[PDB]
Amino acid sequence: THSQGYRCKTRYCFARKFRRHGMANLTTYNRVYKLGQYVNIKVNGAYHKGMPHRYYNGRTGTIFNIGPRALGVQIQKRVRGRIMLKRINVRLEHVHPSDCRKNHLERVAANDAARRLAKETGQPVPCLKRQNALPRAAHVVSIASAIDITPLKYDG
Amino acid sequence: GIDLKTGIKKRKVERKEPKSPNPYIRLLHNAFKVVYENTGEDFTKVLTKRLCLSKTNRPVLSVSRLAHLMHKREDKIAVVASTVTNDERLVTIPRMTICALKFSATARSRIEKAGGRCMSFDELLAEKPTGDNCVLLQGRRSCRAVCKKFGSPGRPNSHVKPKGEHKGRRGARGRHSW
Amino acid sequence: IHPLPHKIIIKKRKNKFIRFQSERFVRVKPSWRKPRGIDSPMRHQYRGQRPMVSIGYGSDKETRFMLPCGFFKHRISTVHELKTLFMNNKTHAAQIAHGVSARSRKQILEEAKKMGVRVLNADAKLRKEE
Amino acid sequence: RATEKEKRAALVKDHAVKSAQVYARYYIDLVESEKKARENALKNNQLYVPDEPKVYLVVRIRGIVGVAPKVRTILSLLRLRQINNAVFMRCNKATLNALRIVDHYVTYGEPTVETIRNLIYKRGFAKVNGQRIPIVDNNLIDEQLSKHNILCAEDLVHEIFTCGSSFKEANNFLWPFQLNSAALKDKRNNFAEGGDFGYRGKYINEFVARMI
Amino acid sequence: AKLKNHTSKNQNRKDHRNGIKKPKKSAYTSHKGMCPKYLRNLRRSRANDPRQSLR
Amino acid sequence: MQKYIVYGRRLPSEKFPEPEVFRMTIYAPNEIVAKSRFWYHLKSLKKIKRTHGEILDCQHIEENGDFVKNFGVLLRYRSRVGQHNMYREVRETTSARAMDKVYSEMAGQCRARYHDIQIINVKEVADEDVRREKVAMFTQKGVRFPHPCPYVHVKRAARTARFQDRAPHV
RNA sequence: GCGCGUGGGCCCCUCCUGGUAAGCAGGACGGGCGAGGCGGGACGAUCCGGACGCCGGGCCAGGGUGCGCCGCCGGGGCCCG
Repeated sequence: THSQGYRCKTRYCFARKFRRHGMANLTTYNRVYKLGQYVNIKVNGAYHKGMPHRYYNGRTGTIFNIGPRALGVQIQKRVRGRIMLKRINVRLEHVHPSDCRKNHLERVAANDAARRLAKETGQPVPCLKRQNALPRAAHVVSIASAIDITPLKYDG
Repeated sequence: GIDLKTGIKKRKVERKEPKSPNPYIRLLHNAFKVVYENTGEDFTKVLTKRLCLSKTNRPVLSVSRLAHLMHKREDKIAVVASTVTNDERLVTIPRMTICALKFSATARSRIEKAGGRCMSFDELLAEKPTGDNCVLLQGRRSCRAVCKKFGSPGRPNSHVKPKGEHKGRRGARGRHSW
Repeated sequence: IHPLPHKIIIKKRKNKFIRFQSERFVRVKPSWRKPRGIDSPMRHQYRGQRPMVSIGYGSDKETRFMLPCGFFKHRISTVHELKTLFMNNKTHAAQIAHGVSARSRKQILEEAKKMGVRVLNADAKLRKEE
Repeated sequence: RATEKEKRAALVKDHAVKSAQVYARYYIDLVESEKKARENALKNNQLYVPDEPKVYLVVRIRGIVGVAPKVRTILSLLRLRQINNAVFMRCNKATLNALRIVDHYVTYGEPTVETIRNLIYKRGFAKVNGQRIPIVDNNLIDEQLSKHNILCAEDLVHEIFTCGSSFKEANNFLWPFQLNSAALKDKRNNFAEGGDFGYRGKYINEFVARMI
Repeated sequence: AKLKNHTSKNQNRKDHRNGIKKPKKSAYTSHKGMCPKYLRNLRRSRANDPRQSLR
Repeated sequence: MQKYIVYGRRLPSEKFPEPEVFRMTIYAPNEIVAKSRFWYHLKSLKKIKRTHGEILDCQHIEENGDFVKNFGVLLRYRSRVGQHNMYREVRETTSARAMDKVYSEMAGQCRARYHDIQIINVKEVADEDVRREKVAMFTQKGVRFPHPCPYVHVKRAARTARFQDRAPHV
């Protein structure tokens, strides 16, 4: 690069989508935000105030500050061998809620629900640990109709 | 032949001995290390290592700090691995048993006048070697003037002070000066 | 005159680790020097080069310093100094020093003969009768 | 207190004599069960797919020079740090996926009970206090794995062959096996292209027998 | 005359030699850049009842 | 060299609780290579990648080989120009044994390795049906031919250290 | 915490820019030589294997096995390397 201004190499990044140009859906302003919430930062090109740099696009973070018209987000940038927490102030339009912890949050509640039953009906508790697929099993499969397949002669 | 660098963070050096030419310190370190080996007590392990630490690592605890630190537990014996220096600012010192490597002349007199006992590490090894009814107390290690000037004065987030007079306005008058 | 039985002494290298290029020049004395040159064939240990001094060549701690007679050496210069060998040094043996004159060697050897201490150089300076 | 060492020996020995007798009958029940199940399926024009492999024996076949940074990390976790070293792995999607990344540096397959016992008894060493201590007696296995219910050597061979609950603790207990030189033929082609790297399946046992 | 203008080779290795260091723990909780009003309220709120260290 | 009947099917899905089973007769050195070839085929012929499906059974079919039969092999090989189609007939005792003779004569004459060649089919052809003369001459009731290589008894001379008194007659 | 050396690099793999091209110039991921012994590639800094205390026995990688020169045969096909 010979020119490195705030918005360099942002031709396809900060551009709007095919049919998604225009003003922001009012939910972006309406959505409530809480301190410590996980937020995914996706820059919207139309709004120009509070725009995070192209580096901050695609970065999940946590809301250090909830302030008038702006959310402060702590994202971790690896500069050289040191990952540094960077505190950025992004306006509503360029920040979105993140489902990063949603699977953990879902699992915590499901684990408790099985445990709650284990305290009452069906006292034994099922394993509440994720298993990484595991190596299949046995089973008997009916060959019955098995299609005999042959490599096909080259065409061209 | 063997990749032994992928997950190993390298050996970390520590003071396994007291570098002190002082006989008494070497004799006490060996004494409490033998206790620790025979009786595996944390108090004797922490004391064994505290004896091996350097003078900068071991700061003085004053007779006003020890009074405040032992205010709730006057019964418990206050074990210091450095020197007790008196605080004249504390007019009246409370009475307590203290065991330190050294005690300044004023601090030996003040505690004894109060009715307290100035014990020694040999007396501790004889009376309470494992450390029953004893508390290991330390002085502030960052109290050193050198520690305060460590860093990069001139960096925005330093909060350090420059080494030397400097006497000029570039970089010192503000974040925007310079 | 006989030592403790001991374990076979094994020497890793009989030869003496001559310095590199000590044959080519008289100025380079054969005392070992670590090869420390940018393009030194000896330090790169390429094939055919002389061997390199290393701790691997070290002899067994138990048999190290032991002389071929199975005894260790203590260099004595006087009859009082035969007190080290006197204090139950059944393992060690005595060497008289080169400075000690034949007059004094005779006295030292008599004390050794009473103690039973073996003297390694017991024929030294014994030229006929003085 | 000095005594009771003999009392543990009696309990450990008792578990050993009963375990070998029961485990061997368990292993022979498997062959009869699989062959009969295959016969039953054959009558119904069905095929009995056997269980997909539960444990793999993985042997490093390439050396420490020029290894990629990711490949080095995966092989370190797989405890393969030197050529000719072998470790057991548990077959899971995560383990299987990372094996594919380091396939060029290893050969793997499913070990038989005979292969398991020979490695455990001829080349088996333990990690105690991070030290490689030879496995010559059942007492050592009991002093580290009875918490994991593995008092005897046969109790260990069962844990690895049948991928039991205490597999993570028993496989870590065994120190990565250090084995003799591998016969190989081509170390750069894959057992599927005629070379030796990658999955060899039942042939892992033949490869390991030479290196014991 | 002309020498190399730029190289990145080894720089990643040098970074990962002991690196990929996480950024402290105090930084994740620091009150730098926080809302001046919220911070004043926090001080007033923690300056009353058991939390208060005012004596 | 072996002859295997590898059976396979895509992994059961919600849309397809029972998937169709495919059977392939694959000649290969070992079971591991045989299952790789089966999936090389199902990946292209049926869009079933190995990770998508599973091998129900790999079954080694051994053969009785006490009588010579003419095995005709149709195959496709990729040359330096590109894929070609070829029919080769080999007279051998067993189908695995004739596949070895076909892959020996495909590497030697056409310079195609086992992974370049794909065998369309192997089927025993009777003497009347042989279309290739190199196999036809042998099929006739009585074949009398001089020993093709009677000088090959020079194996005897390596032992002799080549120091025989007279030059041996052939 | 204290501090040293370094800040002319160059090769391989793959991905590239300028150029007719270059053992040319300029970049990228990883590796290597630098600073890596040793066996092979006839010879070579970097290639292919292997990365080194001193030894004895055993195995065998890569690369080979007429004779220089350690180590080979058996089978199928082809044939003025």
